[PDB]
Amino acid sequence: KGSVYTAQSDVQVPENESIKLTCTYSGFSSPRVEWKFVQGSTTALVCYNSQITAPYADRVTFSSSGITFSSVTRKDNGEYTCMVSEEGGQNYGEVSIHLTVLVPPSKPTISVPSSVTIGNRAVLTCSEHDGSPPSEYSWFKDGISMLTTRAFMNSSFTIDPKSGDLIFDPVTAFDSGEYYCQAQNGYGTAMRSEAAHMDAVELNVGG
Ligand SMILES: [Mg+2]
Repeated sequence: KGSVYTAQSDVQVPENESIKLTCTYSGFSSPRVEWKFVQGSTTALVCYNSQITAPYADRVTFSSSGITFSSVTRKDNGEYTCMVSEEGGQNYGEVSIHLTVLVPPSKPTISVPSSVTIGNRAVLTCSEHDGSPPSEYSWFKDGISMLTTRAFMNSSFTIDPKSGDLIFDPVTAFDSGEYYCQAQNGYGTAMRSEAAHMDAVELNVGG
């Protein structure tokens, strides 16, 4: 019959740069090429009847071998599906391409409670929302990297690299110290946050 394929189904490209989403096909004579963009629940047509649609006409150019973006932004992340059909609908084929627009992580912020009551729970947060793909996190206490393997077994802590949560349950006097974190996503350079000190006392905090 007729096949439809792509050179790269997982495309990564820095923000603001040009990129061509390729879609090759063979076995067609009078093909109708269409493209759709899926992000979450939103479904938009980029190309209809071999023609770039209105909302994309200002930066997307059509060609029989794929669509070229003169520039992409983080808002373009998602999957693009190239749909090729022989005029009449007898022969059909399609191929999906996931686009990831690269953006290095921004300086993350941290939430470290100045005072916590020993025996209770304490969650220190670390995050940034600009990185693409999403950043992973790591923590430090008084300059020591908490995981390299734990920096010390003397604490009942847990760290979730994906959310960035540093969890102390229960918190002990030993957990008192200066903490800061860093975010990285394999692109650009890792960024560190500001440091913050946490004091662990014996009685209830907050009066
Ligand atoms: Mg913002």
